[PDB]
Amino acid sequence: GRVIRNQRKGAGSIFTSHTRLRKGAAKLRTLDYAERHGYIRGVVKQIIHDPGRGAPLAKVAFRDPYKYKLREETFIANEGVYTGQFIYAGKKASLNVGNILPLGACPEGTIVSNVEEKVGDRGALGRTSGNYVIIIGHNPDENKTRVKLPSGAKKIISSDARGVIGVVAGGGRIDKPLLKAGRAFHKYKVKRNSWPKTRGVAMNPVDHPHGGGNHQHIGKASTISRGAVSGQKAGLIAARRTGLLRGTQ
Amino acid sequence: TKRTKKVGITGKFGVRYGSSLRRQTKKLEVQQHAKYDCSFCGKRTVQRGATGIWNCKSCKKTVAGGAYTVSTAAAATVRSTIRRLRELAEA
RNA sequence: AAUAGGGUGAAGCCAGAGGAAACUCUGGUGGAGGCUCGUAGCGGUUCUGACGUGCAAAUCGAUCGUCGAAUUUGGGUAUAGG
RNA sequence: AGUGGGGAAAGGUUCCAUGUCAACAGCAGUUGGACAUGGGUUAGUCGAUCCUAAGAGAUGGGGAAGCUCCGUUUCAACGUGCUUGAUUUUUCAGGCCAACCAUCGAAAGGGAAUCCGGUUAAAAUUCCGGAACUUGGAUAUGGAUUCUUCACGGCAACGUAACUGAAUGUGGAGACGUCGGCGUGAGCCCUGGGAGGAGUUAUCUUUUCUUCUUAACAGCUUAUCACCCUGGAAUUGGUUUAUCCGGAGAUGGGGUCUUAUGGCUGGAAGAGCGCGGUAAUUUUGCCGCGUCCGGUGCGCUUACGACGGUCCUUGAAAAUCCACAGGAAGGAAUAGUUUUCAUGCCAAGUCGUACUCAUAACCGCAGCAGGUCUCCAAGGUUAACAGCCUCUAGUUGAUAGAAUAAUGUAGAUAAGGGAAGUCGGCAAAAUAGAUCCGUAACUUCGGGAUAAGGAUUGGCUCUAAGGAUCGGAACGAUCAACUUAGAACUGGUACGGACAAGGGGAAUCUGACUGUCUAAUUAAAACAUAGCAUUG
RNA sequence: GGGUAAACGGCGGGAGUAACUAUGACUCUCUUAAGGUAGCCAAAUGCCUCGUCAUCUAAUUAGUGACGCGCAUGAAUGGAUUAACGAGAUUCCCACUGUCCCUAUCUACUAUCUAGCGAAACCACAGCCAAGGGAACGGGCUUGGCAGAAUCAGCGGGGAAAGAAGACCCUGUUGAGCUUGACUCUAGUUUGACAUUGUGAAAAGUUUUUACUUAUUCAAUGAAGCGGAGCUGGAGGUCAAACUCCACGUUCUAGCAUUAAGCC
RNA sequence: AUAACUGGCUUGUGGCAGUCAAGCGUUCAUAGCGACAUUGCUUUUUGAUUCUUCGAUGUCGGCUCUUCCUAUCAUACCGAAGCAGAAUUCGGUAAGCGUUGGAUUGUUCACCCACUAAUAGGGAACGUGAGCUGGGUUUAGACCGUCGUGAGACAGGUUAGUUU
RNA sequence: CUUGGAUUUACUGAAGACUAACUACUGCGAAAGCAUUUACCAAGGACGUUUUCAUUAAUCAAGAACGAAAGUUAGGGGAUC
Ligand SMILES: CC[C@H]1CN2CCc3cc(OC)c(OC)cc3[C@@H]2C[C@@H]1C[C@H]1NCCc2cc(O)c(OC)cc21
Ligand SMILES: [Mg+2]
Ligand SMILES: [Mg+2]
Ligand SMILES: [Mg+2]
Ligand SMILES: [Mg+2]
Ligand SMILES: [Mg+2]
Ligand SMILES: [Mg+2]
Ligand SMILES: [Mg+2]
Ligand SMILES: [Mg+2]
Ligand SMILES: [Mg+2]
Ligand SMILES: [Mg+2]
Ligand SMILES: [Mg+2]
Ligand SMILES: [Mg+2]
Ligand SMILES: [Mg+2]
Ligand SMILES: [Mg+2]
Ligand SMILES: [Mg+2]
Ligand SMILES: [Mg+2]
Ligand SMILES: [Mg+2]
Ligand SMILES: [Mg+2]
Ligand SMILES: [Mg+2]
Ligand SMILES: [Mg+2]
Ligand SMILES: [Mg+2]
Ligand SMILES: [Mg+2]
Ligand SMILES: [Mg+2]
Ligand SMILES: [Mg+2]
Ligand SMILES: [Mg+2]
Ligand SMILES: [Mg+2]
Ligand SMILES: [Mg+2]
Ligand SMILES: [Mg+2]
Ligand SMILES: [Mg+2]
Ligand SMILES: [Mg+2]
Ligand SMILES: [Mg+2]
Ligand SMILES: [Mg+2]
Ligand SMILES: [Mg+2]
Ligand SMILES: [Mg+2]
Ligand SMILES: [Mg+2]
Ligand SMILES: [Mg+2]
Ligand SMILES: [Mg+2]
Ligand SMILES: [Mg+2]
Ligand SMILES: [Mg+2]
Ligand SMILES: [Mg+2]
Ligand SMILES: [Mg+2]
Ligand SMILES: [Mg+2]
Ligand SMILES: [Mg+2]
Ligand SMILES: [Mg+2]
Ligand SMILES: [Mg+2]
Ligand SMILES: [Mg+2]
Ligand SMILES: [Mg+2]
Ligand SMILES: [Mg+2]
Ligand SMILES: [Mg+2]
Ligand SMILES: [Mg+2]
Ligand SMILES: [Mg+2]
Ligand SMILES: [Mg+2]
Ligand SMILES: [Mg+2]
Ligand SMILES: [Mg+2]
Ligand SMILES: [Mg+2]
Ligand SMILES: [Mg+2]
Ligand SMILES: [Mg+2]
Ligand SMILES: [Mg+2]
Ligand SMILES: [Mg+2]
Ligand SMILES: [Mg+2]
Ligand SMILES: [Mg+2]
Ligand SMILES: [Mg+2]
Ligand SMILES: [Mg+2]
Ligand SMILES: [Mg+2]
Ligand SMILES: [Mg+2]
Ligand SMILES: [Mg+2]
Ligand SMILES: [Mg+2]
Ligand SMILES: [Mg+2]
Ligand SMILES: [Mg+2]
Ligand SMILES: [Mg+2]
Ligand SMILES: [Mg+2]
Ligand SMILES: [Mg+2]
Ligand SMILES: [Mg+2]
Ligand SMILES: [Mg+2]
Ligand SMILES: [Mg+2]
Ligand SMILES: [Mg+2]
Ligand SMILES: [Mg+2]
Ligand SMILES: [Mg+2]
Ligand SMILES: [Mg+2]
Ligand SMILES: [Mg+2]
Ligand SMILES: [Mg+2]
Ligand SMILES: [Mg+2]
Ligand SMILES: [Mg+2]
Ligand SMILES: [Mg+2]
Ligand SMILES: [Mg+2]
Ligand SMILES: [Mg+2]
Ligand SMILES: [Mg+2]
Ligand SMILES: [Mg+2]
Ligand SMILES: [Mg+2]
Ligand SMILES: [Mg+2]
Ligand SMILES: [Mg+2]
Ligand SMILES: [Mg+2]
Ligand SMILES: [Mg+2]
Ligand SMILES: [Mg+2]
Ligand SMILES: [Mg+2]
Ligand SMILES: [Mg+2]
Ligand SMILES: [Zn+2]
Repeated sequence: GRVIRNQRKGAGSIFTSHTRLRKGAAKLRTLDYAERHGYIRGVVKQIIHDPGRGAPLAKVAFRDPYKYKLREETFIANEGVYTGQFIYAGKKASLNVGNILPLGACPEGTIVSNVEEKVGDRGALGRTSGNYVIIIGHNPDENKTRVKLPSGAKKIISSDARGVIGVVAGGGRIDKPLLKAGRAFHKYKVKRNSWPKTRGVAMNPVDHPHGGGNHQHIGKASTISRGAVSGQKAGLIAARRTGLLRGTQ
Repeated sequence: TKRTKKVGITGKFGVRYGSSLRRQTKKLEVQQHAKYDCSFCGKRTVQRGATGIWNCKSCKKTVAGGAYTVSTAAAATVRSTIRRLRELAEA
């Protein structure tokens, strides 16, 4: 047969992300002395649309502690953040929406966003519109914090890891139907080349494992082993169960 | 006169896409095209730019909000939760 | 970079009429839409027309689809034979 | 929306003149994009050149037997650094910085600066004449400024001929989608008077056609928006075609700004244009007169403006230029400073530039009915940039002559019947514009719908309605656009008179829809799609 | 061993009956599970088949509506509907007509004839029939009919006319595309051991756990503030003497912070 | 060297025709029929075979047009009857002359409606595609049902498919 | 379901519900209904009044608000039944 569309994506020729119009990488500040020991104050200059992103971004200006200079940061805007708002980041920062605090400095039940998986990676968790991380609890003896991720998973992170207080702005986006192929066209026109999708069952056996037949049908179980190889993993990979989800999980 | 009985702003879609999808669109699109009261200057001059961006024509304040409303219920709940935990922490 | 001229007439807005209220009716205004008739354009339905040692190794004629967007297109650039 | 006038790609001398006909131009040939000989492309201002885009790709490194692969600042000791006071001691003294930063990548993106008239056989935003401009350099004079050292005025928005400002920093310009109506301008279209020229003239026609123009650049002036001062608003007012604004200060009164755009003047009438009278084998002319003053708009095209709509879509970068913050350093009195004020001096290299851009200069073996990106765009009819006729411009090219059998190809018509033809109404016919009337089932309430189904439409002569600017007025004066409605008359009952231009209805199967593919036998019920669900 | 069908898929054979006739509402047993539910249908899916009934017509293997033990319908291998849309397939009606009865006439361009110009396909030799025999359908052979130069416009009976070493079929120890529980392997991946690989403790009988950091691995930064201690306060109730803990310059505001003042 | 047309041999089968005469026919074998048997013809059926053609003879049907056969449906003239007439049936010479318009189906075949003197049957490479048409079949697209783990199969249905 | 340690036992935690006992011929509300604490928000009946207005009222076709449980649509939760 032929190399399938799953496998053609890794080469990344026509499958790279369309990034001309993007407004920069959304990151927290580099963890420095001011954030480790006290707090630093910045001012929100802009709240802008980032193409390919549902969440707006905030452009926040900070002073450089060591040279006469201004540092502009690209944060993910939490909902309620406004232009001209003062943002405080550090260990001694107060519990206000938009402030960047270590996870250990936030009491249980604190809603936080753009949370660091590891100390100083500048944000990994809860970055999409309407999403957040709930702080479940602390283990001060081991310097660890238990959090709940948007997927429902519980994670243990260093208490020195940082997050931004509040919920990511732009939520409820999925509530509206797209209603049109053109709307999805414009949605992925500034994301990447993954739309539209031809069904593999509608191809020929060269093109896909589902192709061929005198009727369109998969023919074998569409649940595929985790240990299958590239060119085989088309369908439901390592599926623990299938069918309509009935009852609680 | 009243021009449409029920489609309203969704009368631009004609007969396409299904009635359930069109009334579901109508609910959120009246909200995304409405004018909201500015919490800064007090005028009802706040309109959406892109999703999550709500600008006031008068005082030129931009606030991060929801996709189709200035404030979501989840954000209001988080605002009160944070206010409460701040009060307890600072006594 | 390109896309005559019409039709329909969505929100919003103004006025009048009715109602106890919750609210309703009428006339304008407005100018929405992967809306519509229809040029350029893009396409290529039918005649199973012409031609079929052709004007042409795919064209010609009428008829036809679509025609403001998932539109059409120049140039630059990327992807290379299991 | 050209058979007109230019260009991009591509060609490469096909351009122009002279000669010329063996071959080629599927007839001919005295002609030619053919053949032969010569000639021809002039730039500081137009491009390239420079910037960065998607991307391409060295270096340090790391792979790989290796050809080479990765990577683009990456685990790198990465400046052929600058700025000054100099020194003439051709030595120096230092002061700052070195996040990023090899390089290539656009004749449609970004970007310093030129126009008019004339001139050739063939070149011209390139030559000639005149008139400007930019950048770089040099540099003096005038002005400006200083004894209160680095200017004044205005309440203010801010103004000006100038009117210190290092390191470093902050900003702005470069720099940005699309659509809708409105407004303004320009060019074009239309039109009145006058001064010329041509045409018609049996008759009519103060007539029909035509000339009456003004570049870049300089000065003054000119604007929506925005802003400032005054003032303090419900009896809420102002206000757009479009309902937005005002105690976060409206209406009213007075101002400030951008100069987009127009006006006046200089450029500039000396040019060009239109006439009349003359010179001459004659290179080329010489003389005189005129070239003036208006009006109009749902007009067309285009530019700009203030607005409004739209997106789970929010619509490049960099070179480069400026301003501001900061306060280093240096500055006067018998004199000091500055080339962001005026004037003056010098220079601007390299390569491209002819011509075609297509029913004969390109690609399809060719002078091939195919293909190949884009700019400008007159009158009439009309909704119309459609169709039809015409002006400017350009062509009149395509082997021809004589006849007019059959069978064709393209096109017409047909008594009575009206799908009996045929697999099948295939093909053709019928309908068709506009105004008014009337419009069913079903429906996701949006539609269906131009459903279905009817009436009218010419020409002429009238009538009515619909506005602007002035004057202190429910009125007068002047001026003005085509829309709509009604009536009479009229004719071989014709009249969307050519052109242009839906046939309709009742149902079943199927795909929801718009969209997409088998270039060159299949456009579909196939693919996609929104929606739904599952998996990691 | 368990779970999972909006995973691939599957959803059947058997055994009796109502005061005319007809029908059968009326129970268990097997296949590796369940045994086709709601719906829909001679449907683009029904063999029999032009199914049967009704309607449409003068007449209908067509159409529509019904029926349903359905060869072999059926639920995201989606079922049933469905307004709108469709150069999709189909039936009927009105209008319309040369589609037809059944043809006729007209126009231009051909064809035609001339001057000039001037190919190609094809060609064993060639070119009148009838019968015979024959590789079983002759232009030629045999036997007959016959048979007279040179030709023009048409034409499509024949030349088993031309175009192509049949594309169907079979054979070949000839392939190729595709597939799978074929034969034989394989990139990848997973699992163990050895090496990289060192320093301790404890416990199990060599194995398990956790301590160290320098090997190795991951990440960031223009390698900016690390580790320990000490200055200053706030505290514990101080029972010797100040030990332990905490902090140690920035939070109404869209301003500013750069090239050290000061002291010795 | 070998199948899927035509053609050739064969004629089981299909079709058509005789001979005998048990019975039928009020009686009566033979007007008209005719069992049990038996002899043939035909090549308008389908088989059997594999001779020709696989360096290709264009494979359904219809439309169009000509011709031929006769085993005569009609028309001419006649013989026979269980022929009174009328109608009908059996038969002879006879192919001179005609043998239709439509609904459904791609159909050949079929089946109805209707007219008619009658609506006979066949052949000509199952006449006839450089005559047409292209509805069917039988390339490649697509759908369904059953079958297959699958790629795929179906001589099942369905829709679209260059005729030099 | 269980020698793979079930059931049981102590400690700890997480989820959703629900508010026992007190709880009654007791309370509140137009009805449906309402039961852990506290705060906030706006209501309400009765009572008291030598306050105020003076017929403003009663019941009501039309027309409205609320309306147990179950059920429907879409998110979230899904302990127990
Ligand atoms: C002289 C020109 C006429 C002469 N006449 C005579 C009468 C007649 C009658 C017809 O039917 C009554 C007819 O049927 C069509 C054609 C004619 C011819 C047609 C021809 C022009 C026509 N030639 C062929 C195609 C064509 C294409 C064009 O672009 C085009 O534009 C100029 C024109 C054409
Ligand atoms: Mg999808
Ligand atoms: Mg898909
Ligand atoms: Mg396919
Ligand atoms: Mg495969
Ligand atoms: Mg598989
Ligand atoms: Mg398959
Ligand atoms: Mg298929
Ligand atoms: Mg399918
Ligand atoms: Mg299967
Ligand atoms: Mg449950
Ligand atoms: Mg459209
Ligand atoms: Mg359309
Ligand atoms: Mg065509
Ligand atoms: Mg054809
Ligand atoms: Mg021909
Ligand atoms: Mg392109
Ligand atoms: Mg035109
Ligand atoms: Mg041109
Ligand atoms: Mg020439
Ligand atoms: Mg010639
Ligand atoms: Mg010659
Ligand atoms: Mg030459
Ligand atoms: Mg230039
Ligand atoms: Mg790049
Ligand atoms: Mg490289
Ligand atoms: Mg190297
Ligand atoms: Mg470059
Ligand atoms: Mg350029
Ligand atoms: Mg740009
Ligand atoms: Mg010039
Ligand atoms: Mg020239
Ligand atoms: Mg000059
Ligand atoms: Mg506009
Ligand atoms: Mg104008
Ligand atoms: Mg200029
Ligand atoms: Mg002048
Ligand atoms: Mg906009
Ligand atoms: Mg030129
Ligand atoms: Mg050409
Ligand atoms: Mg001609
Ligand atoms: Mg007729
Ligand atoms: Mg007639
Ligand atoms: Mg009729
Ligand atoms: Mg018919
Ligand atoms: Mg018929
Ligand atoms: Mg017929
Ligand atoms: Mg038929
Ligand atoms: Mg037609
Ligand atoms: Mg009508
Ligand atoms: Mg479709
Ligand atoms: Mg094709
Ligand atoms: Mg192909
Ligand atoms: Mg086609
Ligand atoms: Mg069943
Ligand atoms: Mg059933
Ligand atoms: Mg059935
Ligand atoms: Mg049924
Ligand atoms: Mg059927
Ligand atoms: Mg039938
Ligand atoms: Mg019919
Ligand atoms: Mg039926
Ligand atoms: Mg089934
Ligand atoms: Mg199925
Ligand atoms: Mg379509
Ligand atoms: Mg031969
Ligand atoms: Mg013969
Ligand atoms: Mg023979
Ligand atoms: Mg021969
Ligand atoms: Mg002989
Ligand atoms: Mg012929
Ligand atoms: Mg022939
Ligand atoms: Mg062969
Ligand atoms: Mg062998
Ligand atoms: Mg292959
Ligand atoms: Mg026989
Ligand atoms: Mg027989
Ligand atoms: Mg044979
Ligand atoms: Mg053969
Ligand atoms: Mg042949
Ligand atoms: Mg032949
Ligand atoms: Mg006979
Ligand atoms: Mg007879
Ligand atoms: Mg035949
Ligand atoms: Mg033939
Ligand atoms: Mg043929
Ligand atoms: Mg045929
Ligand atoms: Mg096919
Ligand atoms: Mg087709
Ligand atoms: Mg078909
Ligand atoms: Mg076909
Ligand atoms: Mg309780
Ligand atoms: Mg109580
Ligand atoms: Mg009550
Ligand atoms: Mg009452
Ligand atoms: Mg009531
Ligand atoms: Mg739910
Ligand atoms: Zn505001």
